[PDB]
Amino acid sequence: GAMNSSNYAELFNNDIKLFVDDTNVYRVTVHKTFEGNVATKAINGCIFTLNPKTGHLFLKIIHTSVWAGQKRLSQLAKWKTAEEVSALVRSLPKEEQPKQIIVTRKAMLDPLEVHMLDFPNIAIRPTELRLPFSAAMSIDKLSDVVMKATEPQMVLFNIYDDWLDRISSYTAFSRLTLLLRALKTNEESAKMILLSDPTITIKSYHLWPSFTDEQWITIESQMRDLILTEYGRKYNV
Amino acid sequence: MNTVPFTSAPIEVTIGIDQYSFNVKENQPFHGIKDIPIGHVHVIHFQHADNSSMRYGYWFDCRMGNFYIQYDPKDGLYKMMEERDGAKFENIVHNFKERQMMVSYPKIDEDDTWYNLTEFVQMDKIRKIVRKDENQFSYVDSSMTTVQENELSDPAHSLNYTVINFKSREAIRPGHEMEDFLDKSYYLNTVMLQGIFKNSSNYFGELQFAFLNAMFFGNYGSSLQWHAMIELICSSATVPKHMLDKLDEILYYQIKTLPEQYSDILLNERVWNICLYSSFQKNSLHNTEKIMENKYPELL
Repeated sequence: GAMNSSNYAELFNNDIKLFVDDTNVYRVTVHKTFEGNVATKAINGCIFTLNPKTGHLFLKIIHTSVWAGQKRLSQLAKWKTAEEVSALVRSLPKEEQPKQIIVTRKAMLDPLEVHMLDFPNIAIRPTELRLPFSAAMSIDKLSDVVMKATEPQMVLFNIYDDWLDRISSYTAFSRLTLLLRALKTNEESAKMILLSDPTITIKSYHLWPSFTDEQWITIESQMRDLILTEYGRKYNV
Repeated sequence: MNTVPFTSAPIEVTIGIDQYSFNVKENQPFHGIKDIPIGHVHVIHFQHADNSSMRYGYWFDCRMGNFYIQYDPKDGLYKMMEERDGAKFENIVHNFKERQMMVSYPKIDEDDTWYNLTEFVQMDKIRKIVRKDENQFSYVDSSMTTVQENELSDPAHSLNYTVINFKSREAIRPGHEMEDFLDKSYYLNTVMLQGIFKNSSNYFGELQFAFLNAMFFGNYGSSLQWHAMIELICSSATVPKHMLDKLDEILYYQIKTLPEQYSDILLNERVWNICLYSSFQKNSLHNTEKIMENKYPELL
């Protein structure tokens, strides 16, 4: 059933699985109309589909054209997510198809289950983890490809860069979740921490800077400090 | 008016006939039920005084043969049987009547309750849901499982209700996933009505039969079937107007008849709230909504 702290190691076993986060699929700006009413303008979105073992990110860009002349968009967004994930699974060879898909939001279970009836052996699961994948659009290179898209497009990333050469997927996922948590809690502070030292760059084929093992420990420290500070602010404690 | 004679009543038992019920004492000189209205299916049902576990009973139609009850002290139950000798049967029934050892089916002239609960129910359809083709009557009890319950284990003793599953390839057309899941009209009208049931009468007959097995035997799988068949109509944006008007009447008599004390185990809160307040048909069941709100406001 549901995925939690108790069965955390399962993410890093040799059964292919994907996380699906739909929190950036339907995105709007709210503004005043000339008559002083309120209207939304949709902007480009993305499905965040991640293999937590390999770091392979299937970023399906959702172009605003998919909403044209549709009603009940927040409901359609769940079904469109489920359609795109099912299209992605069908496009993979059999031996690459996931044995499980974990949705970060319970509203995705029925839409994905209905779209995957052809795949009765693929388990659709919720999670009790509060994963910060919503912050994916705080990664500059992912944000840039989403906002520049002029049509529907799938872009393939490794969200771990070359980390798996040096650390396990357990540790790579912990680093990713801490970076995203930070970016989600205080984006300005988080991005300042990541780029304050101009000598450390982001390779053209990477998302994050090229930190030595020692520099990651320091970065990881500064991100934990940012999170606890902001927590003592939010809650005055 | 037809008669179901009893050889005897060797064990103390509560006997139901349709919506009526009578206590018979161990070895009480009880020889059966007379004045049974011709033209309807009937159910004769039993709960032993010594084991209120296993309610059980027999669906029959008196037009299809001469039926009697006889206790089997080996299998420990009242069994329905057919008498093929028409003269032996008439002679037996006449003696017991003359000696007034039979209770009279106690129909009030004004009272259409049993007709209203059984309008679409036909013995030939019951015999396809309950398979035992060597008898013209059908045995049901509390513990019998449905074909659908068995998928999720003796097939001979199962209730063969039509399988309804909202998250099934049958229910959902490829490329119409969101449409078919949020509006089940395709599933109701093309798959079930045109495809499997052939008309709304057979659909209502199975719905009514499932309710009565739920109420008279507390058959859990029958209760699930009755709720699924309601929910498939309520969740469809497109239903013939005559089906909605008839569903409102059907459900009205079912809610009116349910023992007040069993609402907690026989009524599914989620399905009813959804059907009366959220569904496409939320404004189409006036009689049902009014009796539910006045009789079971707690459930909602």
